[PDB]
Amino acid sequence: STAETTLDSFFSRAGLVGEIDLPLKGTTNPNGYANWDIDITGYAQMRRKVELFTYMRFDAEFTFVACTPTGEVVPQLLQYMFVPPGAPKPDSRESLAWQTATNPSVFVKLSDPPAQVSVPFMSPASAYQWFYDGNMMGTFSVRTVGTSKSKYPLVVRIYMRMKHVRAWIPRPMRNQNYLFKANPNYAGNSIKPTGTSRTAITTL
Amino acid sequence: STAETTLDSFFSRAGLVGEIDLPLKGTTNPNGYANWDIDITGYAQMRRKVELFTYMRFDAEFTFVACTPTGEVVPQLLQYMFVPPGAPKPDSRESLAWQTATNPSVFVKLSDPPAQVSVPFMSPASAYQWFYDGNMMGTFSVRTVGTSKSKYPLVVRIYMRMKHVRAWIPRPMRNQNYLFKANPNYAGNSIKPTGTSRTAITTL
Amino acid sequence: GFPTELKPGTNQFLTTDDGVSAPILPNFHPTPCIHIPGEVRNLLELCQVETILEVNNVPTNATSLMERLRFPVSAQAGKGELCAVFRADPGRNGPWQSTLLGQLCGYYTQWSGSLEVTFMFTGSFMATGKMLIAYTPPGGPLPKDRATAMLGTHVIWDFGLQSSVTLVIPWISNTTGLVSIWYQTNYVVPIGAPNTAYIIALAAAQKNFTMKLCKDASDILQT
Amino acid sequence: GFPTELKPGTNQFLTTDDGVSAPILPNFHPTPCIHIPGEVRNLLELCQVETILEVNNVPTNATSLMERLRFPVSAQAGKGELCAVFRADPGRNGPWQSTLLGQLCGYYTQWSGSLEVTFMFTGSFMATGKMLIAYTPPGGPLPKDRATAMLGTHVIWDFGLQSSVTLVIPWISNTTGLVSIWYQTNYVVPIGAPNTAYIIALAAAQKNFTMKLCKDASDILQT
Amino acid sequence: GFPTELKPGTNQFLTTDDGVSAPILPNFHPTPCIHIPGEVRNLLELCQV
Amino acid sequence: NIIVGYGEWPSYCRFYTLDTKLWEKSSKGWYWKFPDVLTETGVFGQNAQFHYLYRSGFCIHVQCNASKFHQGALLVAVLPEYVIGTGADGFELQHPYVLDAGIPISQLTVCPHQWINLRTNNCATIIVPYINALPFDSALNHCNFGLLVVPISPLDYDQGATPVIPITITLAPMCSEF
Amino acid sequence: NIIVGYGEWPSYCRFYTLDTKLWEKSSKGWYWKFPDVLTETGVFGQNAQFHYLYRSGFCIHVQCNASKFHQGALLVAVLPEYVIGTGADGFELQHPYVLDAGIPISQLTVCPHQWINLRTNNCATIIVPYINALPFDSALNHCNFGLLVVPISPLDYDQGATPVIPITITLAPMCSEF
Repeated sequence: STAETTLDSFFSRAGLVGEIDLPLKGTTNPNGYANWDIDITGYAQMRRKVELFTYMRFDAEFTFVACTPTGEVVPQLLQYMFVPPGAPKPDSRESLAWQTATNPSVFVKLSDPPAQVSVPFMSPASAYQWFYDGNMMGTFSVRTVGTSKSKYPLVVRIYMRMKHVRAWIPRPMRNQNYLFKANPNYAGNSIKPTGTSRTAITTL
Repeated sequence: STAETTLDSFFSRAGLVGEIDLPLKGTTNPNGYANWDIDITGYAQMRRKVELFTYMRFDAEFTFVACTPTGEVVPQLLQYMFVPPGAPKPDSRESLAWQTATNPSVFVKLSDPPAQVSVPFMSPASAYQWFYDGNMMGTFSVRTVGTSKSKYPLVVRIYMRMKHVRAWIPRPMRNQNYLFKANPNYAGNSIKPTGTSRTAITTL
Repeated sequence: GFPTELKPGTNQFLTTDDGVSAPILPNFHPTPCIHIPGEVRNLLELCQVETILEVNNVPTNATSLMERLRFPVSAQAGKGELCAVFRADPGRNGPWQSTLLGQLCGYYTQWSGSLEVTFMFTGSFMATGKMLIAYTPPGGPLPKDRATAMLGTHVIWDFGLQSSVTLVIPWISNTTGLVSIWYQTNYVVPIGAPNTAYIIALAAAQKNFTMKLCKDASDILQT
Repeated sequence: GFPTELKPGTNQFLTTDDGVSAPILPNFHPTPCIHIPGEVRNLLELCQVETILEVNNVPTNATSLMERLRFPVSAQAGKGELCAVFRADPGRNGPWQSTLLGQLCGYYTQWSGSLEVTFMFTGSFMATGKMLIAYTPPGGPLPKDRATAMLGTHVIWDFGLQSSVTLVIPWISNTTGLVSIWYQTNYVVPIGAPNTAYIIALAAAQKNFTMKLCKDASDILQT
Repeated sequence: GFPTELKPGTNQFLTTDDGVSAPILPNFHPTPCIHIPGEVRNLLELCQV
Repeated sequence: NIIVGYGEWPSYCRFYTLDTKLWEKSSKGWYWKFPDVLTETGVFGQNAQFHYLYRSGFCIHVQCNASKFHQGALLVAVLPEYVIGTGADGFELQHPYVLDAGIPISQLTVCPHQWINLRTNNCATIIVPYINALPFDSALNHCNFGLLVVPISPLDYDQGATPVIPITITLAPMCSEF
Repeated sequence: NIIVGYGEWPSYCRFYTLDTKLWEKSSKGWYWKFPDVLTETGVFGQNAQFHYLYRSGFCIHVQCNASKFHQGALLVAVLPEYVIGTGADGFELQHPYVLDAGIPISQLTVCPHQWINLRTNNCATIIVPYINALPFDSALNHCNFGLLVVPISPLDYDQGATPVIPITITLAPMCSEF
């Protein structure tokens, strides 16, 4: 009963944000680690939905699914360390940031159910704002446990769900194509109508 | 005590509806995906049982069993995405429908207990009707997780159980063989009696 | 830290198991149910409805299929002569396959209760005569003549007095009882009226009928 | 020692599942929330807000894009002549794509309720005239002339008496109704005043509007 | 016979998780605590010096 | 007698006499569709095609007059959503055994029905409420139910008597809404 | 009439008349930024750049005087955190259709807004409370909101009449804190 249009229902599903490749050989990540800055716009449809308002406040829930490029399941161990905002990030496999006790880690196996954690509201202000006339959530670092390189190629996929959603000050929805990230810039030489057109005003 | 003839008892068991083949090589599905429209008549005996009434209303429960053609169990990951009625269906492995957050998915392994989900009553009207003088439930899309083809042949079997059954307006049971789907057409050149015959009315 | 044990029936899928699963679409609101007349909650309600019994299941032609719904009573048949005979077995092959009770009990394995058969005379208003309807319990043979059938459970039916008669069959279960119809008198009719008539038989079940152990058992092909 | 069973939905990840996970940072205290004005908790509040309806979605040039927000009413058009016509379909392609109601109902699958359209006249203070606004229910064709449209749901709008008029559209769901505007009289104006004016249309939803079965469905590219 | 589900965070070790483990030495009695002066329970007490 | 379909009277949310069917010695049966049968007749017919949503009940009387030297029997029944497999004058059944839809006629007594025995009575009345999965529908695109009149026992008589028996159907809308 | 933004009056935790804009037949629209527009004006302007933390509400009056033979319509609206995509005199909109930021003008009525119809009225009043994610901010580095005045219906008149219409904006700080 009008409970599908609430904001909690509007933002209620886990969507794929981000993907990490750890190839056996190549140039994508020569080592066995990667850094992924947390963002909600990894999901393609998220930006236009969130930018309907000016201020937002929510928690997050992350799930990690790992497998071989073909989809196989292999006996491997991973780390999944979380770097809070304002803290240094790893630079190599031998970096000392991988064992700093203030960065929580989740040791898990591939032959296991996907890992799941929760992240609270991490802003100094009272809400995130997508427009500032004048939003760091953290970082996830993924590696393979060991002093030697792994024997398999791996892919990690991250899914995020938002909980306890609140919003303020609605705005008009986006009309033109985006050009940059965190920028309302638009192609000024090609402006398109909001919808379709017809031949005359007197004809259906 | 007369509790085996209720409608809930009459429709109370999980039966095999549908089967999906994902061969290593051949022409059945050249890619690693398939689409199965939800129907209750995949079970051979279901049509004549349901068509005893005119209107029906129920929920559903689906279970997926996956294995190799020989019956072996292998380390593979699958998706099982559900497409609600009124939504576009996948066209390829690289289609963007596989990651739309409004189509729920169930990531699972072959070396796991069979997956199980529930589907509610999805009709705009108040009940399904098998006869209309003048019933879309959804779609299940099955694929193998990965950007490359799998290393094994696979088969997926789907079982469905109906819950909270209600019915109205009983009808005579079907007498002749069916010819089409959602069509009461019959072979008019070969009409058979409802039962067996005997030599004379005075002999047992 | 709660200890567990993981009993030996752990990762198994039993098709007759009943439980609760995870809903795939929460926050979805199904259409509320309006009132529709004619709701059925038990199959015995359908079993207790009279339907036509094809006693005359002799013909098999396509154009003679409607002749199986009645059997004749003519004016050239003498007194004391047998008219028709059938068993009292709803779940077995024969005349009962045309009734809804037989079709519905073909979906189960065991049954027991009482039945009733109704006969309807569709002759002219000026025809008269008498019939004898007899019932023989299980284990007995067919009576050799009308006099033997008279010494037993029977009823005398008069065309002039009544147009319909009923015959309650006592307990049946799971040999079966027999029902036979004899001529008591001849077929009396005035001048100007047809010499032949037909009888329609209707059969149903009583309120103490039950069924058990559902089967599926059917031979109609989907496509 | 507690026995368990491990049902057949055990090690599965359903993206629409709702549960509780392990917090990664206990002992952390988030910033307390101050009061910010303008909190919205349901989308129907946004759906119930009037926005400009582009009835005149004919032009497509970059510099003529602002002409789509109004349609003219001139002094060289005779009486009884059709001015403009549009459908009553918020969720389909057409004029309604410019309103917030259409954009918001493009995120769902089903909808039903009542609407309302408001027309505003922006001519001079000395101009007078009359208009006829008619509504045709679903399944009917467009009226052939003003007289045919008079025999139905309609309103007569007087420029001198009023500057705005409203038209409540009854139930819509999921063919659609039609709205057409006719000339009743001619455009009367004194000497020294412009011969042409424009009308602005605003559309919104009533309090019985609902939406269901969320979709995502969008074609604006991130980068 | 109690059914279970085994949610997707099952066999994972989170270093910031708080729980109860199995004591390795039951029946052992630690030394009772005597009173020692100068107990500090919060760091702001040190910050205010 | 009078029977009420499913034990429900028509509720809220004149007489029309059609032409006469001639029952013969070789007749098979006829059927009519509702509310198609009353769409080109009178004020009801105008309202049916001049509106959008329709909802109504019905009351059907079937009569036949014959002499005391005629014989036969008819079955009158109402079947909602009567889809046919392989106007105001109705159609004729091609294969009455399978009801022209693949279902047996012997089980047609599961629907609201009546019997006409020429030696016993000559009238049959059925009252039909509104049956649908939606509160309102379209009167020009959806047929709610159908009416069947099938001779189970053939008509017979002697030579020199009238060889055709008239069957007249008269119906009256009840609790109609538009 | 007078509208109160989001139904909140300014609270705690003189008149300034700017120059006149000349509305023409080819005008596109103008906008002003707050509190940038009042940073070089008077005691408020001195306090804005001579302090560290600022917090204030506002009350905005927009007026225009024209004859009875002129026509046109304006939309006046307030948009918090108005970032522009591709002083006290304001700027001019280059692409008024996309509000110079990629968003449609047809949905601008979702913000605190008013209409000016030359045939009906000539005044519009908007009251804006303090909107921010923090109790205090900087008056020289953060612009809280922006004010828009866009002609939806073009200005028209006959030859011989005055070809420019004056639009004057007067504003008064409310519940200001420094």
